[PDB]
Amino acid sequence: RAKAKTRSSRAGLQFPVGRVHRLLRKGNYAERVGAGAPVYLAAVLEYLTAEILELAGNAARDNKKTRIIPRHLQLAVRNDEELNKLLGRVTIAQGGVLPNIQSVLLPKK
Amino acid sequence: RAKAKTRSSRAGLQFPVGRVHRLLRKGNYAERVGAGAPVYLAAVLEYLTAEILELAGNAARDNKKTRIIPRHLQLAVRNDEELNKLLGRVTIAQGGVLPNIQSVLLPK
Amino acid sequence: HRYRPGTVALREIRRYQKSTELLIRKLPFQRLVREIAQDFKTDLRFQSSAVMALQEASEAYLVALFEDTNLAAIHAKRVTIMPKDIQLARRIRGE
Amino acid sequence: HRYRPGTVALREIRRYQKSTELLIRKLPFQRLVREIAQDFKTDLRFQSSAVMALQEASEAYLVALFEDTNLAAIHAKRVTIMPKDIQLARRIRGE
Amino acid sequence: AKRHRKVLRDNIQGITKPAIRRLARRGGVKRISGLIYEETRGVLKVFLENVIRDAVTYTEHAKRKTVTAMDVVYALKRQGRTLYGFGG
Amino acid sequence: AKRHRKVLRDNIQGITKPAIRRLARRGGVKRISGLIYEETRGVLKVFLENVIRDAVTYTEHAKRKTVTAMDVVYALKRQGRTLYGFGG
Amino acid sequence: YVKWGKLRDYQVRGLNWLISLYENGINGILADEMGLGKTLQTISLLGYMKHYRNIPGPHMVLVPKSTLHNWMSEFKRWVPTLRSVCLIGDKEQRAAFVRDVLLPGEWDVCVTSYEMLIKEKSVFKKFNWRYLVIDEAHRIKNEKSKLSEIVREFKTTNRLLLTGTPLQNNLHELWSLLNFLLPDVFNSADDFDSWFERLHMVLRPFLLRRIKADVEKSLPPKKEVKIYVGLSKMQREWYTRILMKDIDILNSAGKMDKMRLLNILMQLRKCCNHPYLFDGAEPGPPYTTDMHLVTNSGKMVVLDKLLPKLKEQGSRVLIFSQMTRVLDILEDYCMWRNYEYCRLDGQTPHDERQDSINAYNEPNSTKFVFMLSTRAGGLGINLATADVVILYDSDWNPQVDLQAMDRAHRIGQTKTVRVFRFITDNTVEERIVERAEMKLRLDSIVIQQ
Amino acid sequence: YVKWGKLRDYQVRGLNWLISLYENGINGILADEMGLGKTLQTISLLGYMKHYRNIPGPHMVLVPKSTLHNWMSEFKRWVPTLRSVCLIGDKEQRAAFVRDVLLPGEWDVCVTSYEMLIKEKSVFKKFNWRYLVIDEAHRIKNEKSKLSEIVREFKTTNRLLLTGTPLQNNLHELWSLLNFLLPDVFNSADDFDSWFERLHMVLRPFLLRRIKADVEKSLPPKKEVKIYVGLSKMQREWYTRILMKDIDILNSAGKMDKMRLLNILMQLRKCCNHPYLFDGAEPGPPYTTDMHLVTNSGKMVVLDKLLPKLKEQGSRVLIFSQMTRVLDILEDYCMWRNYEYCRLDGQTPHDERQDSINAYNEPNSTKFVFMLSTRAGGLGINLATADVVILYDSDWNPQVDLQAMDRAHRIGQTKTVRVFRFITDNTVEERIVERAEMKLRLDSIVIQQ
Amino acid sequence: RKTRKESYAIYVYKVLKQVHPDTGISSKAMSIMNSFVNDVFERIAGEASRLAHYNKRSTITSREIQTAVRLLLPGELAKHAVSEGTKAVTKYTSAK
Amino acid sequence: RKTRKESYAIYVYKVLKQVHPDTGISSKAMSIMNSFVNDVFERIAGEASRLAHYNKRSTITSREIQTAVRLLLPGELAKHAVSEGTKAVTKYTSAK
DNA sequence: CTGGAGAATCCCGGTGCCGAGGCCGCTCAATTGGTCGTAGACAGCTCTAGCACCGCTTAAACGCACGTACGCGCTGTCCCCCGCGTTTTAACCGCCAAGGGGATTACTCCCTAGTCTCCAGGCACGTGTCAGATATATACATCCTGT
DNA sequence: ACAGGATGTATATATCTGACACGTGCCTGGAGACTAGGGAGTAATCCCCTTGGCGGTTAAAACGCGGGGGACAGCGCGTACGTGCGTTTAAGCGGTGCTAGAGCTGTCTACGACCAATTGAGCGGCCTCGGCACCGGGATTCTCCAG
Ligand SMILES: Nc1ncnc2c1ncn2[C@@H]1O[C@H](COP(=O)(O)OP(=O)(O)O)[C@@H](O)[C@H]1O
Ligand SMILES: Nc1ncnc2c1ncn2[C@@H]1O[C@H](COP(=O)(O)OP(=O)(O)O)[C@@H](O)[C@H]1O
Ligand SMILES: [Mg+2]
Ligand SMILES: [Mg+2]
Repeated sequence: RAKAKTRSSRAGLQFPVGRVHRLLRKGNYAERVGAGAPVYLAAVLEYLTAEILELAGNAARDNKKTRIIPRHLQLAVRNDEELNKLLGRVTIAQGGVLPNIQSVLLPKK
Repeated sequence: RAKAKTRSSRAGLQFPVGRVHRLLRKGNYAERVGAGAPVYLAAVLEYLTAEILELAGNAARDNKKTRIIPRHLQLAVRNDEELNKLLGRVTIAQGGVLPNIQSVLLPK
Repeated sequence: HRYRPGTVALREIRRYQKSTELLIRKLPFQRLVREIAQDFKTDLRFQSSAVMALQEASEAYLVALFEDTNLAAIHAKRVTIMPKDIQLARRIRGE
Repeated sequence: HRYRPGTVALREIRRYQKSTELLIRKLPFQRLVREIAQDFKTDLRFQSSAVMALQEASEAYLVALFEDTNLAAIHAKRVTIMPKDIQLARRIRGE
Repeated sequence: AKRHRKVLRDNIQGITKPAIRRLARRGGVKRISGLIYEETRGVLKVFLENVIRDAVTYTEHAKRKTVTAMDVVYALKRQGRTLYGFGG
Repeated sequence: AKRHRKVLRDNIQGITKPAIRRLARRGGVKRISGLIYEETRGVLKVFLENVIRDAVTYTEHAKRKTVTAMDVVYALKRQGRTLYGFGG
Repeated sequence: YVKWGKLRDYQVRGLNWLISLYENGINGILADEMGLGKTLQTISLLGYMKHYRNIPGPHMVLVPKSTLHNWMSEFKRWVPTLRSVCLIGDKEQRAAFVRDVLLPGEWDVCVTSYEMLIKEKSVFKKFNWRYLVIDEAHRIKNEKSKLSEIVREFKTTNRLLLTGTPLQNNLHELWSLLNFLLPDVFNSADDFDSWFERLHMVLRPFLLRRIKADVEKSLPPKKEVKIYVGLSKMQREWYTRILMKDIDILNSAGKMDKMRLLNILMQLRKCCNHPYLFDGAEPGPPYTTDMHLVTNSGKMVVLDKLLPKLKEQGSRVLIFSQMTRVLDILEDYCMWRNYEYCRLDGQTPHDERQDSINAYNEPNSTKFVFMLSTRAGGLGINLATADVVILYDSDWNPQVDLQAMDRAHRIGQTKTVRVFRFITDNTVEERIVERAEMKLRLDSIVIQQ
Repeated sequence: YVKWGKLRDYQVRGLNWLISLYENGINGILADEMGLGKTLQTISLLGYMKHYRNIPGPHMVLVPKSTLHNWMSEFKRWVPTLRSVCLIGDKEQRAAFVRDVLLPGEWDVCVTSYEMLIKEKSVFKKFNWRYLVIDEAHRIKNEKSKLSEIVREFKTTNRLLLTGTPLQNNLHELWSLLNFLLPDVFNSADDFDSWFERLHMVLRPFLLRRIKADVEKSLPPKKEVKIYVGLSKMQREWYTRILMKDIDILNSAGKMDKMRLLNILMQLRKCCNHPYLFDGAEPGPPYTTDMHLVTNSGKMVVLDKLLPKLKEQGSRVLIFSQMTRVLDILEDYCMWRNYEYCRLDGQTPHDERQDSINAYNEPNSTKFVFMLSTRAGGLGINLATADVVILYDSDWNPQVDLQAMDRAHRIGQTKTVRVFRFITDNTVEERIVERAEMKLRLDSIVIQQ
Repeated sequence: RKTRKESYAIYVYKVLKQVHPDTGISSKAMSIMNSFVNDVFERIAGEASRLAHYNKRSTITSREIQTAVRLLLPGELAKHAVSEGTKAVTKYTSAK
Repeated sequence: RKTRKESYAIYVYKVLKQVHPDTGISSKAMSIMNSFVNDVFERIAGEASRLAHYNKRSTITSREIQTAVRLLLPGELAKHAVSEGTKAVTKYTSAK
């Protein structure tokens, strides 16, 4: 038989097409799963992964750190108007609160 | 072949055990489904049905009308704390708002 | 003769809180639904009950928002609803 | 030297907002968690990570409720939060 | 001119003031400020946009040109706005 | 008496006033009335009751005596309180 | 008994046939060609049933709203011994008339519109009626209509239909009339199917028809002219953009957005009549300018043939249209020309309608043009004074048009009536005229008895 | 060089053996039986390394907190030519001492507690040390403990362990000490396994032990008495309800609710000692005291044997317990009796601890009872004055108890020491004493060299 | 030709008669009861499905439905319901 | 030990190094990232499954996953996610 | 304070009607009975991690007292709601006419699941080393007072 | 108005520690490559139901504007909340020992899915006398105002 190539390599993706297909087949979604369904889904999960890590890496850099930590991730999600709508009902652990103090509360001048 | 006896008669129920089993088997809920599962679920669906229609019937007689209509169902669910907790995110069509004014707004 | 300011407002609250009719007029809402839609796709036809399902859901949403809005004005020690009371209710709800 | 009322508090709003730490002491919370659970079933054990998931979820819930409480206070033209502002926030959220 | 006797309003204006006042009265509102009519129209339009966009996504997926009652009921259900009475 | 030197509070009291003030400071509250401290305890206790009752229902179903981190994460998810970080 | 004038021999024979239906105990249809005085044949029958059979009992007549003042006038003129009363007006007026005139029972004929019957159905079902006359009976051709249902619940010794277009679109529509007259004979449309070369066999017992070409040799026959017209350059532009469905047009900016076309056929039909019907099409928001109206419509370019007609003796004219906006633009054209004119429509009040008809018909009247909508103005009203008819539009149903032409061609018309029909040449107006002619073939204008 | 008194012949031989370890370049363990004056053998070694090898370089000693003032006193007494310094106190005091005394380098021995080392680890790693002496070396038996890790990061020419209980529970807990001394010899516990009838072969090169029964024939041997006791009726009630797990008990109403029992063995152990340890168990919220308390604990009923002892000459006594609350109830009993007493515990401040020991040991001292917690009071402190030891509780580790008994049986004890151990008869206290004895068998108190 | 549409209406009618013998019901109130039964069926079946995945079992059984009912229903409704279902399984297994 | 535990961690790290070559990531942050991928997967597959059922189909295809993405994501993310999915399926089909 | 007038729903009795319950016929999914093979019960074993106690350190919380910013009751203020009537326009309902497109069934043939077999990605494992931590130091911010 | 005094905050530099980061060895899900038989797609048919728009008739929207309700700013008053002191407290971190009970492997047998065959509950169709919408008669009884 010919030497193996991963289906992710054929699609041009870093996430796993094979694992995703198995997850879908064994999750009781439909009695059949198509061949392109796992490739389309792996592309979308990798795209959404890259969108968060780009903003998180900028937040780490502005904070002068070489390492992304849970606070940097919160700052990224909550300052982006689409990610904060996608993730409006999730709690991130060790994720702080964006800084905001209402105006009435501040000293007079 | 012996005379057939529908599974709802064997369990002493009015709702359909056989239909519930098909719906579960073909609905992608699990690889397999046991024979006691449709009997338990049919009993719960009939109890919850009788719980509503009892209070709906009383709201119809309070209005002096012989037929239950969609408003009577709203007055029942909203006036019971547990049915209002079960159905708290539901809109019912042709359902009015329970009568109510905040006492701040009433005349002196 | 003349009733006093706010007396007929109470009769109207009671009358509309007894009935289950739709309050917005049907033909003007059907034209609103169709215009919004022509931006999402063109040449859509519509079932007659699909417009009634949209109207029932729309009037149920507005009535419930006006209840949350009224609580906010009573909290601020007033009886008249203001635009900031709709904005507070939506914000606290998470809309 | 005494700072004026209100200036130390603003300094604090700034510190705690920057940090990401848990604010409730951990032994005290674990005892409450264990007492609440005795009512439902008796003699339960608890993974060390399970009580930390409860504490993270609890402190996230209270911080978010204190934001809605402060907007309901400022709407009534006050800077002091009060028990009635907590109750309006919990009512408009539907809980 | 007989030809120009009639003039047309925008379709948002079809939701009249007499009607907004009645939906407030079912909600138990006694007195209403004159700026609320503009505010209420803006709020309904945002509600209709979000429900209709999804009801049309379902219709396109089924390859149909007609929006059905079920397309509206599934869109409301997916947003937490469950509706009884129109089937499903 | 050496034997009675110590006295015990209720476990709700362990959530101290200093502990509540910091939470309100993270939430951006500048000034707090004094009756807010007993109100907050009542509110947390109702939150913990609803999450724990379900986390124990899951544990009983699995026939285990230990509450796990996953039992807590599934209970929060079912109530719309999704938590990241503890697995799942 | 009949006072004012003498019936013609065919009206005498028609009366004797109606009497023979009564004595045989049958109901029937009187369907002489339009313009043949069906109204008097009916008024004379009621006089007979009182003077000779001693039946002064209640009788009912149903009519279109635009003919209520004619019927009443004719009762007053030919047979003054009948006690005719008329129901019409606002809720208070109907309540007052019911209370103070109808229920007293001091009358023998009651005249009403189809709307007044649907409103007062619960009052009129109290009485037991001796005759029920419906006029323009084609209105009840669909048995599922409300009127058809309501009309079958009445207690009536006798029934009668008057119509000059007894056939309309199909054999079921005609069965629907027979099922009002003799429901126990024509038990079903599935039984009328099969009964049906079976020409006049079923019809002769219950139908009578005569044609003007046989019974009034003195009346001049009609002349019919099709005028084919090209589109204007603007109409050619819109007609192509409408087909592409890229009309665009938005008055509130939005780069013109798009206009919705779920029915393109009606948009194409509008365009043929005038481009200004569309939004933002008339050049210049000020409007005011006028000679541009005549140019941007191929039909209006030809319509300046009105200037020849006015100079060519009093060839006074009737103009029929199916769209109300078109009467608007024609009215602005006549006002801008300073012509003398009348207009009847569906929105006109009752009192005004008959005044207009009277003013146009006077022996010394100066009005040149009458504008009529085709559905309200096309039925019943008589206008023998005008010599010319213009059909600006064309209807899917051929019979609607025929009636409109006959508003002028009727007893008392001294002169040949010319009919002009406008058709835009390479458009959907061809297919509409072809379809209407396909329906004429199956009717064939049967002369009958 | 040694000034105030003379080393006994075994102390001389021990010094010569420590010198022979140094000259052979090895580290080793000195593990004479408790009460054999181990402290002076160590102080004499350091005097040698300065006076004869000319090494005044820094040396370190690690000790339990309760013995820091003894070690210092002995340095000052026997060998005044050493310059000993001691680290202890609050953050400011440690910073001041580090800055103003340690870093100057005007000293040759540094004495510290295990907590003071864990706090100041980054300061002490600066210096290069000539000797590292650990005392009660059993403290480092678990190699994963933070002290055991910290202690292996130091630069040290020589290492030394002092302990009289070299074996504790298993062969791995002894390997963990050998791996501090010669990590390059005992490379692994899997290599010590198998090396192991291999009795004294591995040990003799690096260990020396002598027993009081061989080297001090003049010291009177110990007498050991078990006293088995029954439960009170109240203890029998609680011990049965605890097993059923229906303790109930809730001070805030709630019909007594339920007390949680995830570990029942500790609840049973508490009960045996006293019922009042439990909540709501004392009769009467006012409290009252009096013999009602004494009558409810089978151990306390017997403990009135203290009255015979006090009358029977000065049989001054030490009482050891494992629970802090039990010293509370014993202290209320002694206060209510008006007895003269001392108490040491883990809560006590440092200064107070040595004052108490001194006051109890004075030649004219009047204190009858010393109460000692078994963890803090059971190690190092010397109390030769008392003739009697009471073990109220029993520990899972047999060696912990042995040390506590030896607080009294030591050089300078003129009289036979009696040891009384209380055991509740039909309870889990039987199993605890049986397992502790199962562990003694494998140790066997080997005499060794 | 015209295909059949299933509903709960004939069971809803038979249960009403048992509760209030003389009362009737309109066609719109029937559409709402048919919607209610389907909503509650889908809620119970969705929770019963997950609980099995969490515990790695492939079969839905009466025990997973019992836990699903205790998670979804309010407190008192849950108690009575649980009794009704365990009663029905006890009667059914006596007669299978 | 004696039991493996699958996670997305290596895939999250391979993408991290394409986006930011210099940075690293903590274990706490990587555990949150694994939770994000699991949550999003379960959302998209739940809508796809329902869509098939409503339309009476036995298979989940890429056309159902495209529509699920359009129902779930906010507008700017939806248009980009659909572009990334359609690029991958075209490239995959050229090699298949 | 309160009698009186006069607009508000409110019962009452007649009148008609197409909604709801009945039945018919006959359709097509439930049940009987047999069979197959593998989910899950269960016993046993091992050994991780959850529970108590105490020892010791010192951040933390406790209560005390001090004094001021801001909680909230009255008043005056004068704008913009509520209510009436009027005139006015457009919604509702009935009417006919056409033909878009939901729906059915039928046909054919691409798609995916199944099986077995196979060998390389991914799992946990153990170790060196560098981002991170924090210690001391100071330089520059911003607050507060009094004059 | 704004000078120094005082305070917390910023960041400079140093050394330090423990989570990350590499690669190792290992083993079990992914990938090859055929057969299987259904779902799926596409043709074509039929005839339900949606889009216009006139005609007619009422009702509901619109306009205008008299007049008194509530919204809102300001003042003064007074006690409840911020602040900082010293004090006492228990949380935290470490350490000991024990054993509950999560976890795994290997085994055995009740259960459910499947098939084919037979038959009755449930479907739609066609039906009709009775629930209750509607109109027009009088009943209190809401509210308001000038005695
Ligand atoms: N016998 C007659 N004598 C005089 N005038 C007549 C006679 N018959 C009919 N007319 C006139 O002819 C006109 C057309 O009659 P009409 O009743 O409108 O016929 P139809 O109703 O059949 O069209 C009427 O206005 C009437 O005045
Ligand atoms: N050579 C000696 N001369 C006098 N007393 C001694 C001598 N050696 C030891 N002691 C006594 O031993 C007692 C404590 O012994 P200690 O050094 O604590 O033994 P260990 O250190 O083995 O427990 C002291 O009170 C001391 O008086
Ligand atoms: Mg006529
Ligand atoms: Mg010693």
